[PDB]
Amino acid sequence: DSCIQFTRHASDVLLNLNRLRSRDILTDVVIVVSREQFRAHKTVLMACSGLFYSIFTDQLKCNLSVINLDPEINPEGFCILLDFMYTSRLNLREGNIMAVMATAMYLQMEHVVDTCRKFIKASE
Amino acid sequence: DSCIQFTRHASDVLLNLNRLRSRDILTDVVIVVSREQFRAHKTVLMACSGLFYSIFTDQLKCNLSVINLDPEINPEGFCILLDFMYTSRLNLREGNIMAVMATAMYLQMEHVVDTCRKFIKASE
Amino acid sequence: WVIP
Amino acid sequence: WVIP
Ligand SMILES: O=C1Cc2cc(Nc3ncnc(Cl)c3Cl)ccc2N1
Ligand SMILES: O=C1Cc2cc(Nc3ncnc(Cl)c3Cl)ccc2N1
Ligand SMILES: [Cl-]
Ligand SMILES: [Cl-]
Repeated sequence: DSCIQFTRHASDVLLNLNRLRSRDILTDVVIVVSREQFRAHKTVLMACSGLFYSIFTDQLKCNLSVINLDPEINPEGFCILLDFMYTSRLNLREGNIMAVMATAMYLQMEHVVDTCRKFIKASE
Repeated sequence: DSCIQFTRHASDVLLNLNRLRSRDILTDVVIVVSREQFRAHKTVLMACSGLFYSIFTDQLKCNLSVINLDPEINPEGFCILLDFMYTSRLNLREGNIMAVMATAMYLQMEHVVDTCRKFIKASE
Repeated sequence: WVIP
Repeated sequence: WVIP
């Protein structure tokens, strides 16, 4: 086509989706990770995670308002990944890298899994 | 903070939101523009438009499944702007620029209004 | 704005 | 990935 493109548009959209999440606006699901609860937008979770994409395209699970993750999932690792989904920024630290990588593998977030593998390999 | 950032994350999220729109997955509103109907995600519309942001933060309008736009709004101009919201690409042409600019002013999409003004000024 |  |  002969379209023009606004370079900052995708980043501006994601910033506004994170503002809606922070104010709990039009969030339609709560993700339960052991004792912890995280409110989010189903569409953003699907857009970021192969696991959520599979869950919310399922004809019965698409209608659930609560999703319980596997008990082995660490709430902090989930929180870090949820923040990444809505911002593009990953808070990866020596103290959380193992939990973040395991959560990213479970959530099927291949680019996160890739950077965790590389950061671990460099420390070996 | 000490975060790392994935450069293509925002663009990848927007691409997946457009894929969900094309397959009509988790769309929660229909925008009526005279005889034409457009299905979309309320969160994406709010993230792109000052008008939709105001509409869907309203305590009664947030729950509507159908929104009717002003009869002066051109369906093609709306279609072009909806495509822009989900892709960052604007199909701006001599034959549609006036309808696109008027629709962008109504929808409160200031960056689109700005490029339309500049493209019109250059042709004068 | 750019030519993509 | 980059340092933002
Ligand atoms: O590593 C990742 C990140 C990811 C996201 C999604 N999401 C979607 N993919 C295709 N079309 C659609 Cl419509 C969506 Cl929402 C699926 C798989 C994976 N894997
Ligand atoms: O030209 C534009 C594009 C636009 C988008 C929005 N959206 C939001 N703004 C602030 N926080 C939130 Cl939560 C959203 Cl969704 C509001 C005004 C405008 N004007
Ligand atoms: Cl990822
Ligand atoms: Cl805009």
